[PDB]
Amino acid sequence: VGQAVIFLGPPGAGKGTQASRLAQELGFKKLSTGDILRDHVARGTPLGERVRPIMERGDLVPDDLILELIREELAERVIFDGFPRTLAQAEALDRLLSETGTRLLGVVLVEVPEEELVRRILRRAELEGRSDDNEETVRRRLEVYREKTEPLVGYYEARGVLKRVDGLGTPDEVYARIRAALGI
Repeated sequence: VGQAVIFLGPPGAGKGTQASRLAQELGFKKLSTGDILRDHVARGTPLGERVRPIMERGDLVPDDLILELIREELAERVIFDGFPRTLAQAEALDRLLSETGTRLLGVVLVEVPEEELVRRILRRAELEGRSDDNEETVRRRLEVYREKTEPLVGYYEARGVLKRVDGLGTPDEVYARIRAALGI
């Protein structure tokens, strides 16, 4: 048996930091498909040498390899943050969880009013000296995020596993809501 949690949320909602905190506190392994592969290629592993050519040609790593890496990495307790990105990946992941006896505790969707997300992003940008974030670009990136994520929200809501959480408040307040939503 195992348990999994998936985190979804727009830039500026701080969902990654909450995933990292839930990971550290309850013993979940936070997976990063990108990190695992980079590590494999770095160390020149047999798997790394096989994927190197795909990466150099500018191709994307096939979903079957990403799901294979996740299977090689599943543990009793796992957190996904930044995956799935597509409906095909969501479907494949559900099959993998089912096959490995891993129960999906919930898909956390951190929700924040758009005006606050924009204020937050523009503030951090001003402070860090970034020049790529202006109101227009930020609102557009948020609209793209909404368009790409909506199919996943529908997929999980239909299965009764979506946990919408209020992301306004201190990190501690949002964290408490996530634990309550998950029941852990």
